[PDB]
Amino acid sequence: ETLTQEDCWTVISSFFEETSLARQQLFSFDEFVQNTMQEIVDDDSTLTINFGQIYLSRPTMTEADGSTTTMFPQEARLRNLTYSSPLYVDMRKEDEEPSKVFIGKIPIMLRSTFCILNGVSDSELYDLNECPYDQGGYFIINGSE
Amino acid sequence: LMARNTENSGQTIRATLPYIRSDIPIVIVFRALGVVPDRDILEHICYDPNDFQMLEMMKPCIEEAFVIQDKDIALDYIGKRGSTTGVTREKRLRYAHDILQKELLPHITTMEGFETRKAFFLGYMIHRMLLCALERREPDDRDHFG
Amino acid sequence: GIGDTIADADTMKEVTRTVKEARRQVAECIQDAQHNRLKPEPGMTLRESFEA
Amino acid sequence: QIVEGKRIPFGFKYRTLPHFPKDDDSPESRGFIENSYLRGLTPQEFFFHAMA
Amino acid sequence: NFQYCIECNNMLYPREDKVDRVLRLACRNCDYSEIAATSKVYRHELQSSNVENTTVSHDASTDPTLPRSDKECPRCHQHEAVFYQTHSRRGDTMMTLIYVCVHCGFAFEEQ
Amino acid sequence: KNVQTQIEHTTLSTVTSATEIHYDPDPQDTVIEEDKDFVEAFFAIPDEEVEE
Amino acid sequence: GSPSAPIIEFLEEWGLETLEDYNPSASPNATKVFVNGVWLGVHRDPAHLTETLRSLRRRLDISAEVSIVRDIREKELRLFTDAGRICRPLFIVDNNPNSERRGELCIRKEHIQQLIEDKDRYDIDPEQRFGWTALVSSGLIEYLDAEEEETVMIAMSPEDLEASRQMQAGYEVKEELDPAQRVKPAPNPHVHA
Repeated sequence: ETLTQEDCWTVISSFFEETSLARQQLFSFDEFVQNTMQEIVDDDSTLTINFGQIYLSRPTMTEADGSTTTMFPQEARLRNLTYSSPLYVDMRKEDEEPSKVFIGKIPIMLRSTFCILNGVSDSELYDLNECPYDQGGYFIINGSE
Repeated sequence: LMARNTENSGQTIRATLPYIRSDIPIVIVFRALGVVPDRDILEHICYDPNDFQMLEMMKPCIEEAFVIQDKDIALDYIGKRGSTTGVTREKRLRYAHDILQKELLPHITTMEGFETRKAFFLGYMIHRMLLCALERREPDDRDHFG
Repeated sequence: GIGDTIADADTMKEVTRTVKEARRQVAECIQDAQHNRLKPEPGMTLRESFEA
Repeated sequence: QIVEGKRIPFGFKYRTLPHFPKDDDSPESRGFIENSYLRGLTPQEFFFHAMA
Repeated sequence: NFQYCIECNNMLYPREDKVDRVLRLACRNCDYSEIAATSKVYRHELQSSNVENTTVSHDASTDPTLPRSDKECPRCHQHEAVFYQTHSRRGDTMMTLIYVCVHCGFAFEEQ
Repeated sequence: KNVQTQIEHTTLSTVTSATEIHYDPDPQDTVIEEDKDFVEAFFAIPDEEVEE
Repeated sequence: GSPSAPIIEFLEEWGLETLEDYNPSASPNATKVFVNGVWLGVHRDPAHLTETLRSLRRRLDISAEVSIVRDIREKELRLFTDAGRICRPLFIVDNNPNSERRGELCIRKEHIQQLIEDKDRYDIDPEQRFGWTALVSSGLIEYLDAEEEETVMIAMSPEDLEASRQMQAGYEVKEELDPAQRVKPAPNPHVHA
């Protein structure tokens, strides 16, 4: 019972085991998402047409003479592709059921709660042409970080 | 606050209350919430004893409301948005109430029946001011950050 | 090299002596100017003529 | 070390930093190192130096 | 002292009693009129303090961030006592450094 | 010092505490609030023109 | 950021803490209470009110991002929570006194060895190798806001804390044994704990 300095590090190493660097960035976006945003659309969901909750959808791509295949960055990027996913808000006009209509697209931030990676093990990051050191924090809109 | 022109007058304090329009002495706004009668208004600012010094400064402040003088006029002296409109009273009154529920200290509460809450804050605000002109503390530090 | 930066061991004892021996010179100021026995002047003020 | 003609300024509150009492008008805290770039500088000091 | 007055609590204006020749306060709202309390009326004051007892460090003992003395708590009794000064903008408000015990609160001054 | 204190603003700088307003009917009214009063009475006693 | 609702639940409800009017003459003072600058409340003995809040952050019953303030010179007890605060994980002391005489350190070697049991991980479940993610759930390290500092008194190195504890009863300093090093400010100006 006294406590030595070499111990303090053995504590603050734990902090970087879980919290990691850039943790909040990166987290101030991991919460958007769902999140506080489904209530902000309800502050003005009126029109002499009502806005509902919004289905969460993973980042995909749709193109002519092609099909609906999700994105797999960074195998994207170079296709100068913007890395977003579609928003779908239930609209109310009355036929009991809503409408699930698409409302523009929102650019996702790499390595998030709702990203294409999140819980992916190191050995599996390579397969995808990624780098276990990347710590997210950025967007790849129009092909560039 | 003002305190210049040794000729005009006795160091009198005002307010702005965004986003329109000019300067509006303090008593005018207490009288626009639910506290028109004097004395009670000072209770929200200072607390006797008292300590007249900190209060005294009110003299010039109240004088600005020597015409208010109730609830009608108060809301009246608020016709200046703006882009040329109104006509005139009734309408003006409505705008005043709207302001008190969105503009006048927009946080706290934006409901309807909560004008007695925003009545103290102003007293609290101006409580601070008095502490500085009388030289009782020091102007907060914008350095923070903190 | 560093050696050119490391003052004599003996003669370094006498360094640390004349530094900690100037604490006592503040002690006789931090507490002696709490008994209003400065004093100050000129240029002012009293808190400043202490800092000085 | 200095700053605008006055040893390390106070604020926040009535203190140089949160590793000190209040009204600590002593060098052992307010910008003032005792060691050189050899030992050399102590945390509670290192910062004072960087901000000067 | 210049106060308000019953009925319609409001400001009180000064008013001499010529004929009689005495003090007498009143208001511009109603009519109420009470006698004076002292010859004094208004004071200037260029500034010479404004704390006296600055009531009342009643929150110093719980101020983990404050210094403390050692025995000698005039009156009451016990050891340990927190202190502190004032220093407000300008001065030179010397340093009437005061104190307060932890098991009481007697603003025991000192030279 | 003859000159040191022979070219200064001066004016009402010694009062700075200050100006008080008392209402006193008869030319022989006072109170206090302290001592004085006596001096005033002595000045009136010399009735050298009081009426004027 | 954390919801500004469930926060007043632990305030209006406890205690007593009364809103509405309560001003003419009595109360104040009687200190007040802001929250996100929203001064709804008067509250009396801040004493009980604070210690019991701070222990809500040590169990995590409330978001750990909440600051607390006790301006014993301007009254008031500001309580922020809106997003944009900055933190800084520290160690604490918790001095009642009660256990272990007076102080002192709030972690035990025990704790640490336990931490290392998770570096060797993974190898379990949740559970969950309590590696920091719990070192706050156990009231060991408090995150401090920038405005929370004002009311606090941190230490630099454990050595300084140990020396202060020894003085509280008179204990040699031993300054004639140290060798070329960062000459600290010895011993310790006042500051009992």
